[PDB]
Amino acid sequence: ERLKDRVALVTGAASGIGAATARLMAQEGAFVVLADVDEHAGQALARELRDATFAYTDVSVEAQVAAAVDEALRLHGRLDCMVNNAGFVGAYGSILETSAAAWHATLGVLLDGVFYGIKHAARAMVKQGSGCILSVASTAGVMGGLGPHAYTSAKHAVIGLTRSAASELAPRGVRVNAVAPGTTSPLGTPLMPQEIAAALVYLASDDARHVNAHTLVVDSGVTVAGASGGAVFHNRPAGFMGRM
Amino acid sequence: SERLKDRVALVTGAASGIGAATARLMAQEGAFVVLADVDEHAGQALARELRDATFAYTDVSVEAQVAAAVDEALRLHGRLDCMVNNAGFVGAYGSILETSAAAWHATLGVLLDGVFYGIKHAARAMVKQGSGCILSVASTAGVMGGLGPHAYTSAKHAVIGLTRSAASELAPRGVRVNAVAPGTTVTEMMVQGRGSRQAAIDAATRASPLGTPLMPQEIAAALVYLASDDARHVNAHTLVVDSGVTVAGASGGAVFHNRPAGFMGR
Repeated sequence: ERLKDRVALVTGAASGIGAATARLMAQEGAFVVLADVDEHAGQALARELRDATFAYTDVSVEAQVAAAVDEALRLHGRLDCMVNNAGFVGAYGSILETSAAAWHATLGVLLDGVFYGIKHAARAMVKQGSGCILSVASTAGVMGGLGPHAYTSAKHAVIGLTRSAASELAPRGVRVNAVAPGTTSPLGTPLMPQEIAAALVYLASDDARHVNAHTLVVDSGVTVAGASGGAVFHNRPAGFMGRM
Repeated sequence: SERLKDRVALVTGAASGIGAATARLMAQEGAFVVLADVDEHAGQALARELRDATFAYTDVSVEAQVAAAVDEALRLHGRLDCMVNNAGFVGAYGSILETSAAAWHATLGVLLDGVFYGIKHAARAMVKQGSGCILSVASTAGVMGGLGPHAYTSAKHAVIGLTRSAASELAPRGVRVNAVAPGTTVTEMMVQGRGSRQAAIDAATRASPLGTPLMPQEIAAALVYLASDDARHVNAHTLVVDSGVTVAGASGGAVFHNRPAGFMGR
């Protein structure tokens, strides 16, 4: 029970990483406000979890993000943890043919939603003098070639906004961090949404009170330690090239 | 054209590969070049080829020899403007389970200790001048794992850290410290012999997302850029020359971009 009586708001909570995070935070003792556009699935999960409630929220619409934060405050009087999460990809294909409309629609969810979430959650938290704002980015936020163009730009932007927001909010007592799931392994076993949930709970816990502006990467080491490419150097009888 | 006119450069590993290409280009850009290497025949031959170049036998794993090469540059030319810590050297490879301490230490002696000695002694000459540029040839293996052997990768990461650390001391003294990170292939590392030149060109071709091979002259040009007055506010930087592999993926890893443009989601 690492989040006993904490109040968490999780966006995109009706499926994937968002649902796994709502479940795990509830299991860890939090009061969870589930925000999503899937009303039927969102309500079903709210019924399943103890003391959770659902709030229809399209994170591309600032007023709805503000209203979700406000509803969390109306129900519980405080907000301890904000999770900016979306199970969404958006525009794909060649940069030569990506329309401005597809570009803007993608950034509206993947970037504006994070900005609105940080803005309005921070408004609630700076009054408390405490709080944790967490965004589900992606390894496409740390390097290219791992996702579509708009996806990769938005996710890099989310890491930049995470770091920038942390620099304003840290002296106010508020931490801002991101988790970067892989686009999924060198370890041979599949990455599950529950593991991303567990990374978010770690970051929200008091254990992580000095983890700030950090991007916690969960990708089996692909972005910094490609295991296939290493084999030509490592998977060999130990030897020495050159003069001893 | 002549971006290093009458500047004095000391280039280690100068008798071949990147070091030789750098010595040639810096001489062409008007610099007085001291060529440092343990290959006497190749080193002396290159010194005879280049105008105003001289050879100075230098094993960079031995601090005293690095210091003596700097002193030789000062004795001959009265100043040192640019130091290039370069080694055409790989060392230990294969499984970490059976990598000996001796192989570990031999590798780091060349690839890391040699850079420390070069920064230390070049900086001693340069802080007196109030100017100078210290450059180290690292590698993409200094920026991430999976691109070279274990000792190589650790040493090259350490070189980038020492580059940044030294820059934080030496910047207010007027001395810049930077690194270049060429891409490499295992063929260039492993393949030696009489056809080794073309094998490395082939390997570099298939490895580049741009489809063309990285040549030593291009790293020489990156180093000359960093030593030039154009780069006087480029400091502690790692200039990566790898066709984008470390930050945009290996060749063929992003064919999904060529799918017909579409939109998925709400």
